[PDB]
Amino acid sequence: HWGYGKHNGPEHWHKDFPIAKGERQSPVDIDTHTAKYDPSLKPLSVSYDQATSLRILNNGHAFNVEFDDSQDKAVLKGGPLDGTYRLIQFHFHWGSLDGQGSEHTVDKKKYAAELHLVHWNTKYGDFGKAVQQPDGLAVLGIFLKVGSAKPGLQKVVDVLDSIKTKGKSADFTNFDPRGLLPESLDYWTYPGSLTTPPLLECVTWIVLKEPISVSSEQVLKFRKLNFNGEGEPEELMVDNWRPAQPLKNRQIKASFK
Ligand SMILES: Cc1ccc2c(n1)SCc1cnn(-c3ccc(S(N)(=O)=O)cc3)c1-2
Ligand SMILES: [Zn+2]
Repeated sequence: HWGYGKHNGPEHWHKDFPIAKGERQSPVDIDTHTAKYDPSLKPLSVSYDQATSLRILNNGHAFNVEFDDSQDKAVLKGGPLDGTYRLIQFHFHWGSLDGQGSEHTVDKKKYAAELHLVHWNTKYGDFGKAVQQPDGLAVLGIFLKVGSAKPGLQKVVDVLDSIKTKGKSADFTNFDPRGLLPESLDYWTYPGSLTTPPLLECVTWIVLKEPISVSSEQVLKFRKLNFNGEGEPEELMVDNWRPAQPLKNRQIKASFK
């Protein structure tokens, strides 16, 4: 099965998922000088006040914080989007070292980690249908750098010991994802894909310019998670990121000058 090791990592994925070599794969390098301001883009609308978190799950690749997406409770709208996209889950990608971990890069700079808030277009009725459409998902990407702690991240960090291994989950209600956002909602946007198998080309990427800062202790706790199941030899969950893919026939747009 696919993963992030030498024998099953990103360079192997194309054998089971040929779209890995497609026309709109993610992540990409964001060349800041080549991205163009699009004055027609609208401010993002991030409406998370009624968000209902449910559960946190170690799925063997990352951990997902899952939300109730059976009503319009936490939605993303505006920006490059038409219509309403519901938050289904968030998760992170991160490195074994502070100098790597992000999936998108900025002028080839790698951040320590990257948060993905995953939303699906309500016109398609459910997430499974949405991923089959070119405008099915909107993923809000936020970079993490190591410095001061992020207070809004700590509740996530503290539950990780309870989901150390693949397949473990824990109740995770009443978590407010607003605490993971930076001050500014300035962003870059481009059409892309899921960054793990099945690599479907269904995502409008919205990547925030401003990173959030997390502490060395916070990211160290991410790196104590395991890819393996309980009762299996330990494989630390680190370096669960796909590298930058070719931009091909795409233009990255900026919401800001
Ligand atoms: C282990 C694992 C994780 C995720 C998925 C799957 N398996 S298989 C079914 C499915 C459908 N979408 N999707 C998803 C994949 C990637 C991103 S990201 N990283 O935000 O582009 C968001 C959602 C997954
Ligand atoms: Zn992701």
